[PDB]
Amino acid sequence: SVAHVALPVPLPRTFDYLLPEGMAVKAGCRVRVPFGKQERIGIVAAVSERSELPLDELKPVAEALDDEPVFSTTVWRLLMWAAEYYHHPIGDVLFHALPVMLRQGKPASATPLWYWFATEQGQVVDLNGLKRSRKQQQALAALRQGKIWRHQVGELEFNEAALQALRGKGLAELACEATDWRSAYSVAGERLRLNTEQATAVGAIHSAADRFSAWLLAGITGSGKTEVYLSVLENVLAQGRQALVMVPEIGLTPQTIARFRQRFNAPVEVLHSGLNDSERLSAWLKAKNGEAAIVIGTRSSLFTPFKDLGVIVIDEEHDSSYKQQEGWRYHARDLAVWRAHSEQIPIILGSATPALETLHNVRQGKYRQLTLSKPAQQHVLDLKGQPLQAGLSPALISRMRQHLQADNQVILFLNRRGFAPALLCHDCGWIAECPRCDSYYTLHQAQHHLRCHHCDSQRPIPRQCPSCGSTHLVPVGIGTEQLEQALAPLFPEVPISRIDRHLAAVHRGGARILIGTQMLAKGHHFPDVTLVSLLDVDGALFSADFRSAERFAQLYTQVSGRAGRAGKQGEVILQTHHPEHPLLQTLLYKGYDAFAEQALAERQTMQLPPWTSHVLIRAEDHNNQQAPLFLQQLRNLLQASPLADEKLWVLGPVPALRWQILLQHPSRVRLQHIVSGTLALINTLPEAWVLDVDPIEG
Ligand SMILES: Nc1ncnc2c1ncn2[C@@H]1O[C@H](COP(=O)(O)OP(=O)(O)O)[C@@H](O)[C@H]1O
Ligand SMILES: [Zn+2]
Ligand SMILES: [Zn+2]
Repeated sequence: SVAHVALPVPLPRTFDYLLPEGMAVKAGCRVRVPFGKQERIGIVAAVSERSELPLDELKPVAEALDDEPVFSTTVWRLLMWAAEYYHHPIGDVLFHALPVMLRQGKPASATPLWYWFATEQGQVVDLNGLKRSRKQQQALAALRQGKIWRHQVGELEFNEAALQALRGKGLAELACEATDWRSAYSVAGERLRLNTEQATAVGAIHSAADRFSAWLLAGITGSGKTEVYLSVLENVLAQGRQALVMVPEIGLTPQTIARFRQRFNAPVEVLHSGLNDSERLSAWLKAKNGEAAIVIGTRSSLFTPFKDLGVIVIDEEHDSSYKQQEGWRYHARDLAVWRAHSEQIPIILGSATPALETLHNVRQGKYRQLTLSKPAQQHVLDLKGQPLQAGLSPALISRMRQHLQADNQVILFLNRRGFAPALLCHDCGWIAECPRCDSYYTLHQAQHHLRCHHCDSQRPIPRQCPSCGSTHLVPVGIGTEQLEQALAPLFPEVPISRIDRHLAAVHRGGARILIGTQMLAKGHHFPDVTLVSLLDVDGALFSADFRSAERFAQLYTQVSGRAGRAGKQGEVILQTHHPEHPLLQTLLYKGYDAFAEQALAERQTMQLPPWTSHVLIRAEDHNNQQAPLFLQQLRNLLQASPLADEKLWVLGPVPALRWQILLQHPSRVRLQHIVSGTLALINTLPEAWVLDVDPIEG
């Protein structure tokens, strides 16, 4: 009688409509409803016999677009929970989970694809006639060889006009075409690749395959993590169940795709960024109907429906790209784990450098670890008192030339762009710390001051180091200053190129300097690189962002096993003003896992994630000012709201690395409800504003 309908609007509620008699429609189905004078597509959240709004103002539902729900029960429950946890409007959440074509109210069914083909006559006709009809002979000559899809005519030189003219002469016609892989699926033969550790990992996952279990597959690069994924998948597909494989945004390489395609005598569906809406819907349907054995995709592939999902694999579990930074700011990994729990299936998280969140979860009961085991010389250069050219010390340049004149490649790594730096003395290594809290000052040269972020303290930029008297105070964490402009005159006629995602000149080998700011794609290798230098180690060690050391440790550990693998002797050089920094020392001589153990214990002392939960609230006001006051009002509304516990820790209005406030709490659930209540009632009108649960900051 009454349908509670969700719309793709920035409002956290459902609009009511009347259900005319005869119109069958459950929750999870799409509807066409009136909205003002115009018309809108919506989703039925709930169907009640009851009454909610003024009954007379209730307009009826214009059309029921789906007979059956477009989300499954567990996926539906997942999205309901995600909306509650991320505090994002239920309508936007639900519509974001659907393909574009289904958002627009089109049928949830596979569109037929049509082709032109040469008729019986067109195959034999004297090619002496069309020799005066312009494009039609070219159109038919192509048709002689094979069919031509309609969505490909635009890539050719003859058009639909040339083809429809052949149609009228009876020489071309239009037709379209109509699938069970489980029968005739060969589990492959005993072929016996797996080693001891690999087989144990496969066995352990197999022995618990009929329930939920979150596994961390922790192994260094080359240990054969992918090989375990492939074997696990074989078992799952042997049960006639489907699989989802998630990779980072840059992970869908032709080599990776070919690897999966060749291993499985079963359909593999790849959700890459080049697909159009039809192709995406087609893939969505193939998965929903159980026709796709394996789906490979990136962050959004999490929302794909499955007739019978049997396993989830997330490769490069630590990658940032699993966190959506625009609109609905969900984390694909967490939601995937949630999805695995509700469906009661295994999820396998794979990384050579697992997130601290993940290692914490393993240390506690949450995840189970399966480990895989099975040279590169490293130098630490002291920048203190060194005359730099392009941020490069004499010692590094000396090593660089010895690699370049040997006709080899060199990679330099930097700290992206836009990040706000710390300030230190180039001569004695003094760092600007806040006097109140032991926290590094963030340098704001555009604002002419140093600002604390753990507390809120103002201090002007010193002209000289107060410790040693030197004027050579430098900003650390700046690499956007077009390094090539200084590298070209330092390295004459040597080609300079950027890695960050035509550039097949890298595969040519020879003397070359490569510049990167982010971690490299899986399988994507640089065999001609024999020297890797990590510039601005200080930017990572003295950042206001508490996760910078983690990201650096990951970057360092990745690139530590890519300096010309097996073939040539690789060299890793790090430049820093503090060579004997304890954290850095642990990383360099003990490895990532030991860094992680120490970093994790320091997170506990400082009461930081993953030991606590975080929620950010950002604001962007043109007014540069007043906006902090809006957050000041929101701070006070957050104070006395039921649930104080003298555990809730709120950072007052502090500018970002744009303004923000920070909420911290030992309990994830409690912090959710504190935000739930404070957002339920909002007092002053918002003109300035986003909400970020579990922020990765970067
Ligand atoms: N046991 C193996 N079988 C096949 N290929 C392997 C094996 N070990 C390593 N490789 C190759 O080395 C690269 C990285 O190893 P991979 O098996 O993907 O493990 P990981 O996922 O830990 O990097 C891949 O490109 C892969 O082709
Ligand atoms: Zn401070
Ligand atoms: Zn000094």
